[PDB]
Amino acid sequence: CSLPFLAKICQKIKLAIKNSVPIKDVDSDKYSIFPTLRGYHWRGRDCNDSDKTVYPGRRPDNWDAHRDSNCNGIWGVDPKDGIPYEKKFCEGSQPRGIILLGDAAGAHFHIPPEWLTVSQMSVNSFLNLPTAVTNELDWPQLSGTTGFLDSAENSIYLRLRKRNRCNHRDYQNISKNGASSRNVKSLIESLSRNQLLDHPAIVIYAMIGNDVCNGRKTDPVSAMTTPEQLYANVLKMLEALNSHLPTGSHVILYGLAHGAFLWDTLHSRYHPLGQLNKDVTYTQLYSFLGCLQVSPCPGWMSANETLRALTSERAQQLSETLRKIAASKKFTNFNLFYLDFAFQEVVEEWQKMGGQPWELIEAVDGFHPNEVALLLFADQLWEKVQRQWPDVLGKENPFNPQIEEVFGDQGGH
Amino acid sequence: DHYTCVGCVLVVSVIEQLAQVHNSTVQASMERLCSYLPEEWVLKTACYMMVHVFGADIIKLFDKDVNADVVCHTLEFCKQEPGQPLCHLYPLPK
Ligand SMILES: *O[C@H]1[C@H](O)[C@@H](NC(=O)C[C@@H](CCCCCCCCCCC)OC(=O)CCCCCCCCCCCCC)[C@H](OC[C@H]2O[C@H](*)[C@H](NC(=O)C[C@H](O)CCCCCCCCCCC)[C@@H](OC(=O)C[C@H](O)CCCCCCCCCCC)[C@@H]2O)O[C@@H]1CO[C@]1(C(=O)O)C[C@@H](O)[C@@H](O)[C@@H]([C@H](O)CO)O1
Ligand SMILES: *[C@@H]1O[C@H](CO[C@@H]2O[C@@H](C)[C@@H](O)[C@@H](O)[C@@H]2O)[C@@H](O[C@@H]2O[C@H](CO)[C@@H](O)[C@H](O)[C@H]2NC(C)=O)[C@H](O)[C@H]1NC(C)=O
Ligand SMILES: *[C@@H]1O[C@H](CO)[C@@H](O[C@@H]2O[C@H](CO)[C@@H](O)[C@H](O)[C@H]2NC(C)=O)[C@H](O)[C@H]1NC(C)=O
Ligand SMILES: *[C@@H]1O[C@H](CO[C@@H]2O[C@@H](C)[C@@H](O)[C@@H](O)[C@@H]2O)[C@@H](O)[C@H](O)[C@H]1NC(C)=O
Ligand SMILES: CCCCCCCCCCCCCC(=O)O
Ligand SMILES: [Ca+2]
Ligand SMILES: [Ca+2]
Ligand SMILES: [Ca+2]
Repeated sequence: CSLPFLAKICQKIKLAIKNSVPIKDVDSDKYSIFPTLRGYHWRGRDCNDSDKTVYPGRRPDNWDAHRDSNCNGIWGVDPKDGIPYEKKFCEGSQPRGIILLGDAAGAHFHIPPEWLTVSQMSVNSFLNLPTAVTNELDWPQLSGTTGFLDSAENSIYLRLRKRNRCNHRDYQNISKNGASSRNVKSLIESLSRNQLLDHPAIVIYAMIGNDVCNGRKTDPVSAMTTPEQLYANVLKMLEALNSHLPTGSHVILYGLAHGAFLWDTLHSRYHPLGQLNKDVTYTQLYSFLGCLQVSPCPGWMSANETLRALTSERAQQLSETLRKIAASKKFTNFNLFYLDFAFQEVVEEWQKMGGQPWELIEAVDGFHPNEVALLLFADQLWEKVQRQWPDVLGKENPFNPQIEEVFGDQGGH
Repeated sequence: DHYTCVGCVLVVSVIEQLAQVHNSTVQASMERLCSYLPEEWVLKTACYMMVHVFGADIIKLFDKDVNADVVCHTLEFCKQEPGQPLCHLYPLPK
């Protein structure tokens, strides 16, 4: 990238990444007809990419008598009574979208172990490589909050769609691998919601590790976000959200991860690259990446158990700061809730299904929750919110069967 | 630099382990690896091109069987940076 003509190309690419909006977006409404490059793997597919006033989550102009302005597949008029279908079937159902402000776990970062495990490698092992790369090695379309494809327990979005079919396609995964409270402001800008013209939304803020997982070149403890910084960062983010979200929205602050689980579970187990000759464990992976100063979480991926404990203590302190914000600060356009990171519940749910805890962590990176873990976290969030704050999720739409009868798959995803 | 080291160790690891499971040379496993890439993106073509043009020149640097850490340090993909410890993923002999 140092060559002069080639560098102007490199700068342009990085610029597309960082803005976190689809590259294929003719009307610039941040929704795409193409899946990757921040396309409809990440947000609802644009049912008209030639019209910035047609996109998922919109309130339906004229009740969508003439066209499907919010891409939920419901539109037209019932010739029988002259009533628009979306008024008949959705008026009063309180639709809402789901928006994730998250990190690599929320984007569902995953390197296929098939790319690195020769014992099973074949012509089929790399067919997914171009999709994965142009999705920044994330798989939002299979994630726990916004997934909509056949899971390799289903996603928050699909549960919302099941509760009220009018929510079809109203998902947005605004997650970035390196996101934390320190940079969530750039994500707020890539979000799509008009406070007056769109449906309300559930926004989950789930930065579960990066505020304690920096420090790749210094004492990690000195690099971690402090409670005062996070308080300020999140407050400013919430104030910004208050100007985007329609009245009747809901914001959930999710606590940080129990990252000590990683070393405890994996330090003696073999990495995929170590399986053939039984010569690489996660201990060596963690040392290797740390030595190269590219560790994704030096504080928790350490053999120094004092460092791990300090990292966990900061994580708990930052989670208590989120809980304090939710208990003490109020915003006109949304209700605000805090939820703890449901570590014990997920691990117990998994063990009762016959699982082993090491099966919950991405095999290649030894860091992120994997697809199963993410759907278990989604299940625990759904049930807990349903039990405590059922208003957040809304009522079941009694006209879901009518919607299905008249509109079928509602245009698919 | 710290990324090229990681990427080199990953790629060389796969090449070496793929050779091991087939009792093959490194040239044969490199070609086998390209064989597995998808046609899209000119990956398989770029791969094959890379292997034929430079492969042998790279293998000829080695009169001994050595692991991926050694290969990648020799090719200067893993450099010993001033003030930083030597990095390696696999066990050291002795
Ligand atoms: O320029 C910016 C940097 O790019 C940016 N770094 C990135 O964000 C990290 C990227 C770099 C990608 C390099 C490799 C590219 C090739 C990928 C294509 C795949 C080809 C197949 O990395 C990634 O995000 C992960 C990529 C892993 C790729 C592995 C592929 C394996 C496939 C095997 C193929 C074999 C075939 C046979 C930098 O950001 C600063 C920090 O920001 C936070 C970020 N943290 C997160 O992203 C953490 C998140 O949870 C993701 C963790 C992923 C861990 C993967 C482990 C894999 C182990 C594999 C087994 C051994 C930090 O990043 C890291 O934590 C990521 C980690 O370090 C990477 C580990 C392994 C790399 C392997 C490379 C393999 C190469 C391909 C092999 C062929 C970031 O450090 O920021 C700079 C710009 O910066 C600054 C600025 O200049 O202004 C300065 C900063 O200090 C900072 O201040 C910010 C400011 O704050 C902004 O305001 O900006
Ligand atoms: C997607 O929308 C385009 C554009 O819609 C027109 O322009 C918008 C900005 C808005 O003003 C809409 O009300 C307009 O209908 C549609 O393209 C137009 O379609 C009509 C035929 O119904 C035709 O008169 C125009 O020539 C078309 N093109 C333009 C540039 O106006 C298009 O049909 C929509 N696609 C789908 C699948 O519904
Ligand atoms: C375990 O990690 C901790 C935290 O990084 C280390 O504590 C630091 O020790 C160095 C001295 O070598 C000082 O720079 C800091 O004052 C310490 N940090 C804190 C927060 O007290 C500790 O040295 C590590 N232990 C081992 C055996 O490596
Ligand atoms: C091949 O090499 C064998 C030793 O390697 C082991 O067995 C082979 C089949 C692979 O699975 C490899 O990964 C193992 O480490 C020898 O036993 C055998 O004699 C060799 N084959 C020939 C034809 O010489
Ligand atoms: C014998 C084969 C040698 C293997 C070479 C693979 C090198 C991978 C380089 C990784 C890319 C680094 C990206 C970056 O610098 O940002
Ligand atoms: Ca669009
Ligand atoms: Ca549109
Ligand atoms: Ca509609």
